[PDB]
Amino acid sequence: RAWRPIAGGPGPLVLAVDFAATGRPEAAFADLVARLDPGTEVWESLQPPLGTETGMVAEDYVTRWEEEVRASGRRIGAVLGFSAGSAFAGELAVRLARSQPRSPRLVVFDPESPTTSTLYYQFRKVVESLAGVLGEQAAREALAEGTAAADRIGDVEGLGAELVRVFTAAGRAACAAADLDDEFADELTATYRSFVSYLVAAAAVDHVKCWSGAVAVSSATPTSGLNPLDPAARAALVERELTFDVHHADLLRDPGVARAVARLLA
Repeated sequence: RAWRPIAGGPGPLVLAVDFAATGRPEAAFADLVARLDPGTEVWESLQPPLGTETGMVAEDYVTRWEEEVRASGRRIGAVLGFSAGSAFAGELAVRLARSQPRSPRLVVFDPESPTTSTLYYQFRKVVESLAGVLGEQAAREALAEGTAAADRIGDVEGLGAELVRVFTAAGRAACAAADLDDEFADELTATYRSFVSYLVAAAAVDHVKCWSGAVAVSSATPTSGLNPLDPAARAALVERELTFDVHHADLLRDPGVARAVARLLA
């Protein structure tokens, strides 16, 4: 499928868009739905089966998600997104405002439209998290290659492509050194490739159009979501911005967030 249920119901449905990654440091929609009222059904977005995202553009991702919703016959009461997922949530919400008699609520959490900086920051955190297993020297080399890449390549799709080349090459080499089992290596490199594919596709969404009716929920992490933008730019971009003094990685597990979300969905 393209959607998985993460909370049950009888009723209008809530959609939630994010990139699934078990063991990631950031709280997930599952943490948020644990902290909501139990009636309302919530579905979380699934990525294409690994590798099959190659050759898909943003339109292909959105249509895949949209058509499963159309086929269900269900009405959508709200669309949620986290981080880059906020771009796809905004496009789905705008399409559902057109396809439904009543528009869904759109709530976006640290919304991001990925740039060359966010592709590079992410690559760094990935490589740093694997240093213990790739080994510190292999990790150094990957970081320097990705750094070179970000210094040379100015567009988002091109940088994404090369970072996936660098990472794939680093995983293949760690495998050949026997520092990684060769199924662990394949899964690692396929998953990073799926992630960058998702990010680059999310960047393609017209987020200025799609976030004009969004309520944003913002952490305190300066580099996350709307925080790098100046005040006037944040106010121009979204309909309303709630702030929370919590780390980006804790946003979806915060009880104050959950309480505010329940009121926004009431």
